[PDB]
Amino acid sequence: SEVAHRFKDLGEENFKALVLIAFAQYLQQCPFEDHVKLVNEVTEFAKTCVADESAENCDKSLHTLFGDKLCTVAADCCAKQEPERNECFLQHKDDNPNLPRLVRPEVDVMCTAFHDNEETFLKKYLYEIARRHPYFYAPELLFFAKRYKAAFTECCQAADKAACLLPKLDELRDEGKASSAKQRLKCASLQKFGERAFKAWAVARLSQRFPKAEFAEVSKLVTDLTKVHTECCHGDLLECADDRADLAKYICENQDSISSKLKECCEKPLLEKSHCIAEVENDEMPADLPSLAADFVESKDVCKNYAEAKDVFLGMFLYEYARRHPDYSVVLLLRLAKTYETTLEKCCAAADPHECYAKVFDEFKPLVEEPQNLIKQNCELFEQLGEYKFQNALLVRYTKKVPQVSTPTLVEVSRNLGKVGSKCCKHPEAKRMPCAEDYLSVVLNQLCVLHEKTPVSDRVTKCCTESLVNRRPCFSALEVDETYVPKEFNAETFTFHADICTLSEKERQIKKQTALVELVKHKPKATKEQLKAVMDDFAAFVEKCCKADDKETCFAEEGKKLVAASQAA
Ligand SMILES: CC[C@@H](Cc1c(I)cc(I)c(O)c1I)C(=O)O
Ligand SMILES: CC[C@@H](Cc1c(I)cc(I)c(O)c1I)C(=O)O
Ligand SMILES: CC[C@@H](Cc1c(I)cc(I)c(O)c1I)C(=O)O
Ligand SMILES: CC[C@@H](Cc1c(I)cc(I)c(O)c1I)C(=O)O
Repeated sequence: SEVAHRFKDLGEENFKALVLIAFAQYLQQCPFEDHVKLVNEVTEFAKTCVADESAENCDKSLHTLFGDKLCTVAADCCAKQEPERNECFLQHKDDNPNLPRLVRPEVDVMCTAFHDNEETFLKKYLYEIARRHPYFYAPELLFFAKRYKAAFTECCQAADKAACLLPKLDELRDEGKASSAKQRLKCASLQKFGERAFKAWAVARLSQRFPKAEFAEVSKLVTDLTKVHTECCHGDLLECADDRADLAKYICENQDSISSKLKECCEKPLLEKSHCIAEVENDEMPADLPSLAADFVESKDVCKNYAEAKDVFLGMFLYEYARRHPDYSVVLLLRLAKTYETTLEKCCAAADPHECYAKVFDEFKPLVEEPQNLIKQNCELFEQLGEYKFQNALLVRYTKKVPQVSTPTLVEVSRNLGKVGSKCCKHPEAKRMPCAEDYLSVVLNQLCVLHEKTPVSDRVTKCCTESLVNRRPCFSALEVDETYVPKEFNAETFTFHADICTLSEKERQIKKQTALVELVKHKPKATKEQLKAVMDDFAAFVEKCCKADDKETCFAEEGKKLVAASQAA
C-alpha cells in the first residue's frame, strides 16, 4: 500500500496539503469546494489503509487513486487508463490560465476570516497558488504556507494591522513568483532537454556552491535532486516531498563533507531546513587547487580517459572548472563544457590530438568575455536611465526582435528582463555574471513556455528549442525581423479612457507600456528617438483627462488630438 507509506512519513497535515496542491495543479479550473471534498475523501481512505493495509484498493497506485478521484468532477483524459490517463493530465497543465487576478480585500476582513476559520483560510491560499502555478515546487509551497500563517498570526494582533501585514505579503508574493520561475526552469529542462541536461546543470550549480565537496559527493547529490525534481515536475508530489525530506536529512548529516555554511540550516525544523539549504551561499574556495591545464590539456592521456568514460570525464571537467569559478554563470560553465567536448571529438580523431586540443582555453576567451561586456554595457545603461526607462528600451528592442509575440507576453517578459538591472547591477563585477545571466535564463524560459502554447514566431521557437544553454546568446543575436509586415492601426488599441485614472501608478505604467509595444508593431522601422518623442506626449495625453471634472468625454475628445498626432509620427 503506497498511500500508507507516504501518509506515515509525511503526517496528516503535509499529506492533506500536498494532496490539495496536486489536485489544484491538475484541475486548475475546478472551484475550491470540489477539491477539498476530494482531499478529505482521499485522506479518510488513506487512514483506513495505515492499519488495515489490505483494505480494498490500498494496493493500488497514487495515480490510479488520484485519477479516479479527479474524473468524478471533470473528459477525454478520463477515457484512458493508467500511464496514458495520468500523462494526459500533465500535458493539459496551463502555464497562463485565464483566471481572475487575485485581489486581496481590506486588512480587516482577511484577519476576521483567518481568526474565524484558520484551516480553510490557509487551504484557500495553497489552492489559489497551486492552480496559477501548476509547476510550483510543492515542498517549498508548504514552507511559504507556514510563513503566510506566521504573518497573519502576528499582524492580526497589532495596532496597525495594515502597516504590518501588507509589506510581509508583498515580499511573499515576489519571493513566491521568483521561486515559481526557478522551478519552472527545472521542469522545462527535464521535460524538453532530458535528464542529461539537468544533471550537467545541477553539477555546475552544486560544484560552485560546494567547492569543497568531492566529485563523488556532488554526483551523489545531483542524482538525488534529479529524482526529487523528476517527481515534482511529473506530479508525484507525495513521493517528491518525501524524497526531498530524505535528501535534506542526508545533507545535514554529512555537513562536514559538503559545506561549512549548512550549520544554520541544519538546526531548524524540516520545512525551514530544506528552504535554508536551497538558498545557502557558496562555500569558500579550497586553498591550493591545481591548474586545470594539467589534467585536461597538457596530459597525454586525455583522449584515452575521454574514450573510456565520456560522461564521467566531462562531468569531472565541469565539476573542476565550476568549483574554481563562482564568478561565472552556470550557462557559461556549460558553454565551456560543450566547447571542450566538441574539441575532444575533433582532436581525439586526429593524428596528433595533444597538439589539436593544445590551445583549447583560447577558445574559451571569447565565450567568457561576451557575457562580461554585455553585462558591463547594460548595467551602465541601466544606471543612467533607471528601472522604468530601462524597461522601455527592452520593450522596444525585444518587440523589434520578435514582433509576432502577443503584447501581454512582451510586456511581462520585458518588465522582468528589466528587473535584472536592480537585482544584479548593484553587485561587484565578481558576483555579477551569475546573478545576471542565470536570472535571464529563468526569464527567457518564461517567454519560451508561454510561447510554446500558441507558437507564432519561428525565431522564438528556434532560440527556445535548439539549445537550453545558448538561449540567451541566441536571443541577443536577434536584431530586427525583416520579414515582419507591420500591422495597421486599430481604434480600440489606442483608446485612452478615464478608467486609467483610478488604476495605481504601476497599473498606469503598464498601460503606457502596453501601448509602446503596439506602436512598435505598427512602425518597427521607427527610431528610438521618434518613439520617445511620442512616448513623452502619451504622458501628456493622460495628464489632462483625469483632471477635467465631469467630462467622461475627454477620453475621446482629447483622444482625438492624441491619435491625430500619433498618425503623424
Ligand atoms: C502578484 C500575483 C502572484 C500571486 C501571489 C503569490 I505567487 C503569493 C502571494 I503571498 C500573493 O498574495 C499573490 I496575489 C502571481 O500571480 O504570481
Ligand atoms: C541544486 C538544486 C537547487 C538547490 C537545492 C538544494 I543545494 C537542496 C535542496 I533539499 C533543494 O530542494 C534545492 I531546490 C538549486 O540550486 O536551484
Ligand atoms: C542602448 C540603447 C537602447 C535603445 C533604446 C530604444 I530601441 C528605445 C527606447 I524608448 C530607448 O530609450 C532606448 I536608450 C537599446 O537598444 O537597448
Ligand atoms: C544585450 C543584453 C542581453 C541581456 C542582458 C544582459 I547579457 C545583462 C544585463 I545587466 C541586462 O540587463 C540584460 I536585458 C539582451 O537583452 O539580449
